[PDB]
Amino acid sequence: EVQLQESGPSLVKPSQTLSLTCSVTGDSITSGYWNWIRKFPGNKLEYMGYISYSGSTYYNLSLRSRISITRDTSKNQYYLQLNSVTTEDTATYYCALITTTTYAMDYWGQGTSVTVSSAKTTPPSVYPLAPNSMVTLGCLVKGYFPEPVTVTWNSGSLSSGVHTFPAVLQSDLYTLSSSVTVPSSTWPSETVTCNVAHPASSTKVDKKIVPR
Amino acid sequence: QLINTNGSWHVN
Amino acid sequence: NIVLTQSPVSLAVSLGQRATISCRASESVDGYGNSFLHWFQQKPGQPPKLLIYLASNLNSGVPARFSGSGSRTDFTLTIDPVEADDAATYYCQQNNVDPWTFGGGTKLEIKRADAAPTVSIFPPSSEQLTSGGASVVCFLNNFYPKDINVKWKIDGSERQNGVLNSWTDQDSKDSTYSMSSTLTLTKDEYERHNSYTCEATHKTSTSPIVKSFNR
Repeated sequence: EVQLQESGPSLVKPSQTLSLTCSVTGDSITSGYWNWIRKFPGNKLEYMGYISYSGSTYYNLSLRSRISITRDTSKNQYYLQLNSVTTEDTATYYCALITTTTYAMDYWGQGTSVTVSSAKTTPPSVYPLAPNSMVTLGCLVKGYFPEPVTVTWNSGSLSSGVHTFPAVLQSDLYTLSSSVTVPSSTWPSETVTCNVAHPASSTKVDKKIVPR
Repeated sequence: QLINTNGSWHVN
Repeated sequence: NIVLTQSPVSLAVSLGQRATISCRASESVDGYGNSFLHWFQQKPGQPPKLLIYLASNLNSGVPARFSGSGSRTDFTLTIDPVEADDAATYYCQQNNVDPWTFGGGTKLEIKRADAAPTVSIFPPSSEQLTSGGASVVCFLNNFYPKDINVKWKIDGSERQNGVLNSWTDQDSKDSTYSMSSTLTLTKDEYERHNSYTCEATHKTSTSPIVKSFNR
């Protein structure tokens, strides 16, 4: 019933400190082991460390010199700080709990992307893709930095029939696209809108797909 | 339960 | 430092069949009569999910199609019968020897019947042209097997430069794959030509699968 959620900046400059918070709900951080793990773009997972229920810590030796994990039991949060980052520290960061029921990392946050780069935060351009009984439409989201951008269609009410494709980086700018497939009897008679969020630039963009 | 210290689990 | 070696690097299994994945540790991960070796499933855009803890115990919410065995240094995860939702990467993890580590992952692909791609092609939006760029997009959706190649042509001649492609991982419901291909030109170059074509090669056809439009 415990829930964990990571938060903090999505972009950190080389040499500065990366900081994330894990907010824990439905149990108290004064029992269990409260960990950070990260997953590199190449997909490898690396264990970073814990702070335990007592305040004691354990850090991966690969990081021990640059990392600190602390907590605030009055907020039920715990924190990661990773000093002197380089582009090699770009990863998805997760907090997870180990209980002594399983001695395993048994509850996880959804994870949060942190990119380490000197490249500048750049908001997205959102371009509509418009062209049988089925019709496929789409949105092309170009020119933004850093990841993530998320996409929904009709605010999540078109959900099946959607493919949102992993972003591709070229020259410090990402491109991502998303397609949605609906019955031709529903478009253009009823509206279809892709909702693009880029939290790093504090931007949401809705683009309705109108026929050409 | 076991307690972890420096990566290994032990009784005390 | 301790390492966990997973094998095979990947495998493709039909629905209803058995998948066996191995994890070998370079030294014992046992203590107190426990093997501190756990297995996770992970899919894109999601955190790892714990399947098996202390080598052989199913976590709550995991079905008995999953099982693990082993001790000391040699461990196995078995999924039997495999289901479409099992398309993911599986990792072992040990938490009793400093430093704690994960294995390198084993990706499980689910076999299914061949499925031709649904291909749709899209011209540059007027919005993009106002910025002086022009992207032509083709979506190539819900196909199987995963192998596909896209070539672009402009006025009947192949164009290699300006192409950016993206591929989904395998779908957990229908076991298909999808792909997006974008050709980006300047608006000036875009306006020098008439016909734009994405051509896909896929096992389901012995000839290119073609979509086109004319500026």
